[PDB]
Amino acid sequence: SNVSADLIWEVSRNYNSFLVKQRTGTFSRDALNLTNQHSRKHAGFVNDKALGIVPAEKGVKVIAKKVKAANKPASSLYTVTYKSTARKAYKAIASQAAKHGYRADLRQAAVARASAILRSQRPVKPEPPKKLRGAAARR
Amino acid sequence: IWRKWHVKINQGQKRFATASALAASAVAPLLMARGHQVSTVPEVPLVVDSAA
Amino acid sequence: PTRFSKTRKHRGHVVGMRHFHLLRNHYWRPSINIDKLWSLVPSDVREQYLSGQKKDTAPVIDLLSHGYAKLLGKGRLPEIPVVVRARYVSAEAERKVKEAGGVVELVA
Amino acid sequence: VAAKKHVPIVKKRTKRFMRHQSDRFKCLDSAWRKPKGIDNRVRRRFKGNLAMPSIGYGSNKKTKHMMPSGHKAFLVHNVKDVELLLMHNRTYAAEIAHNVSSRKRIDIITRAKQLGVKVTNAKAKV
Amino acid sequence: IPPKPRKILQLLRLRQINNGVFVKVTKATAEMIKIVEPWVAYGYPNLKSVRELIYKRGYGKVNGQRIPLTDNAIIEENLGKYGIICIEDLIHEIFTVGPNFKQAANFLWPFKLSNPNGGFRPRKFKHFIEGGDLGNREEHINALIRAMN
Amino acid sequence: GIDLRWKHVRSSHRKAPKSDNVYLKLLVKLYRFLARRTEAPFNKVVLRRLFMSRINRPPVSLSRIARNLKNGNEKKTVVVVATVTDDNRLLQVPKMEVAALRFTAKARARIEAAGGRTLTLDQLALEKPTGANTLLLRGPKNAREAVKHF
RNA sequence: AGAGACCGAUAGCGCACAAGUAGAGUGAUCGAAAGAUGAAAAGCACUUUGAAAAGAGGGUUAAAUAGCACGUGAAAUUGUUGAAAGGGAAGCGCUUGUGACCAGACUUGCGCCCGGCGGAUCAUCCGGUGUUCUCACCGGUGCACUCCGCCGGGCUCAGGCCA
RNA sequence: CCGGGACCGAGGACCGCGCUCUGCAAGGAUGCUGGCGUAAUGGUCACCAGCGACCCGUCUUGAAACACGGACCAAGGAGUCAAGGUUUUGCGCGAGUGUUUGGGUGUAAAACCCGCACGCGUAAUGAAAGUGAACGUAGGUGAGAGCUUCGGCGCAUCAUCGA
RNA sequence: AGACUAAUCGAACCAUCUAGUAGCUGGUUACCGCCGAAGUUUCCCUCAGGAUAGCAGUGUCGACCUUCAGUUUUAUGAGGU
RNA sequence: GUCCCACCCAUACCCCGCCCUCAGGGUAGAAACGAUGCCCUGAGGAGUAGGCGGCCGUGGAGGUCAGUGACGAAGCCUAGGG
Repeated sequence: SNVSADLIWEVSRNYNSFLVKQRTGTFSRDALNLTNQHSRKHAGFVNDKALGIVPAEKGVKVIAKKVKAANKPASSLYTVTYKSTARKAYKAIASQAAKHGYRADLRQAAVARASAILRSQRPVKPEPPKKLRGAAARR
Repeated sequence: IWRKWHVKINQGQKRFATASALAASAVAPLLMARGHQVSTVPEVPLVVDSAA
Repeated sequence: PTRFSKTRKHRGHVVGMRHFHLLRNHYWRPSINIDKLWSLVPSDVREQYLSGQKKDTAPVIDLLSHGYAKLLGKGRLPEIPVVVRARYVSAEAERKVKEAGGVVELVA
Repeated sequence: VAAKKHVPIVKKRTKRFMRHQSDRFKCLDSAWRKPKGIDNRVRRRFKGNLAMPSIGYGSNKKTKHMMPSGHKAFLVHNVKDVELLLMHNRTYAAEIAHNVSSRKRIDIITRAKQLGVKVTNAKAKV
Repeated sequence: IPPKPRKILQLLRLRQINNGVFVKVTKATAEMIKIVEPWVAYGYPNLKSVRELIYKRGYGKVNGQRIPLTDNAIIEENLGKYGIICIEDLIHEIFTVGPNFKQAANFLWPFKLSNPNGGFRPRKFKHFIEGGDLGNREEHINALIRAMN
Repeated sequence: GIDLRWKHVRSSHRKAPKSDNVYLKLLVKLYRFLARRTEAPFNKVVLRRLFMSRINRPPVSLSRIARNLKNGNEKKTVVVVATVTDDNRLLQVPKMEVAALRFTAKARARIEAAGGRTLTLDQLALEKPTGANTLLLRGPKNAREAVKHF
């Protein structure tokens, strides 16, 4: 046909609404973007098969593109909530990222993103108090 | 005031651009890439009954 | 646009006779060669004639209706009889039409 | 957290390139301007004069735009911006924009402490 | 430098100061070296001079690139059709001036030597016979090659 | 300092198209892959001609294609990295198989009516990835008003 | 009468103001400068020192760090206070030193072996649902040598600056 | 062959060349140890010290010198617009191409639609009257990328002889 | 006396044409990167003269195919000195 | 005056690091990439007139960031820092 993921990448490689460009790097706000980097590898909204992970109240929520529902945005996302042990979450995410050939190149990124979200959901450790240094600050 | 304010465009190129924009309007990823909130839209292109 | 100009980069570094009352409508006579003569026939009928589905008819082409006054003789014609009505004709064009089996009719 | 392991940061030059005669005229800013006079001693590079910037001073590609801790500054305006650094807490540090109010700053600092993202100006508006 | 000595140095591939090349002695090359005597010092190198030159500062011209001669595979790939498959073959060809001396010497990149340890003579830009450093010094080139290599 | 009487020369040919056509970019990527992973010189020539500008890619007409189809070339696939135009002086179009960047509407209609086939360059890459049994054609480069007034 | 990819008080008409005014020229003519307290004058009662202007208290205000010199309040230039230098110029570049003042970094993390707690989103099987059609989620089952957090130790590893 | 000293440690799973082959000094630094864990290292500012260092712009000629401008600060301040060519780049259509003088229509200076004429191009040459482009697979010869059934066919283009 | 005609006279003052013209004088506004110059060569009537060769930068394109070269050697000239 | 020995230091020469430019390579039955990217190897670096490329900045317009803001926007000062 006239439309492909390669076409969409050439159309939106230089500008899209998800693009966040700064001096130290280019980031993306796309929900189907693992690692939030602007590239063809991680452009989930561009690629036909794509994975995204968002936090839940406890655990992660993983969405994957359905290839047979590309023109139906209400039913284009296959959504699973993992609220269980981190190891089972990693196993299931790696299985749906690698076992059936559905973006096996995104496997490490997906597992790492799930690990980062589960790490952030832990309670934080209170910081040591700041030490006053020198003469004008100390006195 | 006699600066050249208006631009003459070929009608064929105007129609070509309109066709390309209509074709891009049926591509659901480009709708999201242009900032539109279409996650709850049942189908693209969205066709509603003329009786409504 | 001003932003693309080189000035923005350079910011900081600076016979014969005379014809009185000529009327071109006198000398209006556009010419067409014979290799474009079949293009004046409508496309479907031209395809029928060139394939050979019309062996008992001949096309009559009025050049003045298409805007041409002289039939010139560049190219070659297929062996199909064509009646051509023109104000002017060259000798080679008339000869090639006669070899193709048609006639050149003179009109005003 | 601690930044990713990197090669030692080398600054080839720490002093700034002061504009010629800006120390003597107050209408001249110290921002660098290339002297274009044909008899100019700085432009002709006589010794004992001010240096001129060139690409030979350029920094290592591995450590360019790195703050001394080893992070790269990323400007953030709100919590949805600081959540963009979820996967980059060892390479990018958040820097809150100057026009963000104190309540939103507290929200950003809380979210970044959850995410393990270093904030360069976390003591602001306290 | 006048255009004729400049052209001769360009053809001898002596484009920078302290560049050295190996030259096979014919009349056709001897006259060129005689012309560029105001800029060069030359002589007759021995086996020692050849072997530390090739071992320490040996670079080959491999597809127009200056590659250090650190493995015999490079020598075999670039000079194996002439029977030179090793660095000792290259040393032998250069020292004995074999039938493929042109190929071996041109494969060798021009040697980029350092300044001599101990310096030159006090008046450097005179002929060797007058107490200077220029011209033919014959077997005395070896001490200069030791100092500059 | 080193005496370099000669000077190293930067390349004087295009390495990429100036065009912003995304489909042309896709063709450029495909033929970069083909010219890198195959030994056929045809793919390199096609990639070079894809880089070119419009005055370097003059149109090729059906009469020119019909002329070059003679003398044992009737079964070869015609390849033109340019626009293929119609010639109404050519009354009988022979059966042919042409791959081109684009066709005019009359040229495509006349080829299909004569019974041949029209391909794009990506279809050409699919069917003949090494350019076998192909006739590569160019249009008249010097047939231009600027070249006449040079 | 409606508009602008126009200008924003040294701009835009000369004129955003008692502007073709004030002023100049015998005259014909020439022809400016000049907007902004505050939401609201609430534009400072009263006491005290001064001949007064004003000052000081004390008040109004959200603010007088807005006092009819009035929004913000830059530079040149000036005063006071603090530091320093100076035997017929200073200023500048490279590199130390002294004094003064500062940005980071660090504060511990991960993984094992034990002990004590608190829970059963342990494995398998069954049914439903979705999917990438073999992978998951949900409800039952687990009965604590299985999983998940916490708390004490012990051990290994990695950890900042100068040597 | 054996000492003594200085400066440097780029790369980051394995792959290779090798050797003295349980391994290695063989395609780039590791191991051990101590003090400190902060203004100690480091940085900025002021000043002293050693060394270095003419006042910028302009003009002139070959060059200097002469000459000219510069008390200081803020704001303003100089290759622009239109028409017409020409070369190059991108784009649409292509022997055609150009809707926008005009008409239709409109959510009304927008957008959309329409077509007769006309412009340029499709034929040149001559002062003009006028005449007007195939002997041949649109020719022969030498090159020529590419393709080939490996005999050849031969794009663009160039040179040459013909029509 | 070229004197005076409102401090204005070898041609008053005022407004306009008018932003008159200058080849002459002055000035002409961020940074980094890649290249990078030149002075009778040849012709024209000169100074109050012109073109022009040569030297450069960006694009391209062609098989970037042929190879060429401010050099030596060989043969042979000039210089037999 | 000649001869001899050692020594001093240029942005010159040698070795190493880094920056940029240029050149030559590798990279899809994609576990796949700001391919306008990344990896490997080599050489080079003065510059007036002049030519070209890339970036920074200012006033305004369309789109976008469900952008910042009286819990303080723009502006201004700053021997305070990146």
